[PDB]
Amino acid sequence: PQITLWKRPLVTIKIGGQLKEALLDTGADDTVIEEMSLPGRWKPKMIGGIGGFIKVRQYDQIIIEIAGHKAIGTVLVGPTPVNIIGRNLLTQIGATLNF
Amino acid sequence: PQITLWKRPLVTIKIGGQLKEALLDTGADDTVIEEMSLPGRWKPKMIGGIGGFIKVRQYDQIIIEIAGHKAIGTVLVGPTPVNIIGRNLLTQIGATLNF
Ligand SMILES: C=C(C)CNC(=O)[C@H]1N(C(=O)[C@@H](O)[C@H](Cc2ccccc2)NC(=O)COc2c(C)cc(N)cc2C)CSC1(C)C
Repeated sequence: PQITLWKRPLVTIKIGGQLKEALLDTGADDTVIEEMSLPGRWKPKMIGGIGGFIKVRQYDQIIIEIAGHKAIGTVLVGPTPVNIIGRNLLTQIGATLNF
Repeated sequence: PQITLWKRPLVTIKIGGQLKEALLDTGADDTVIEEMSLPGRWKPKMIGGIGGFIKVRQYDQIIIEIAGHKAIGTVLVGPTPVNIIGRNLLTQIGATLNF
């Protein structure tokens, strides 16, 4: 689709067998989701931005469906205020910024 | 242009006659720039990011160029980690997300 930016660009995602709402975020390098279970091994990571850093769990090779488009990549899980789809998965669904 | 997301979507902006680097950030409602001098009166705002909240100074009706595109709108100034062009100005330059 073409998504305008008058309001937050929220979409439905399917991850880990669950439906969530998430923000398409070109400012985020990484994808970070509120607390949930995911399969496989993980390792701790710190991610930062406005207000500083939070500690998350990094899971690799996670699938995911974003607004009906599948992909695979790293998903960070932790105390994010907002579920965020970052560039690592936006590329895979073919998302670009156009003006 | 069409900006892909394999790298950070960094552009040059012009504000106060000076060129700066900034990030096109669909996850940001507002535009936040590092400490600088802007004319006029300001109002207080708090904004929440990944790590918590910061206090910023809100300046309205500021002339700003984004990747050569002229905008006039609200600019927040404060301890952001990078200069962020948020949706308030992305809409002025006609930006959309597309996939
Ligand atoms: C993996 C990450 C999300 C870490 N990256 C980052 O945090 C990067 N940023 C991003 O990815 C930004 O899009 C974030 C996303 C976000 C939204 C709501 C809660 C938390 C975080 N937005 C913000 O930090 C603040 O955005 C605003 C919001 C959400 C509301 C208002 N009113 C004003 C602003 C500026 C801004 S700083 C950055 C490093 C460029």
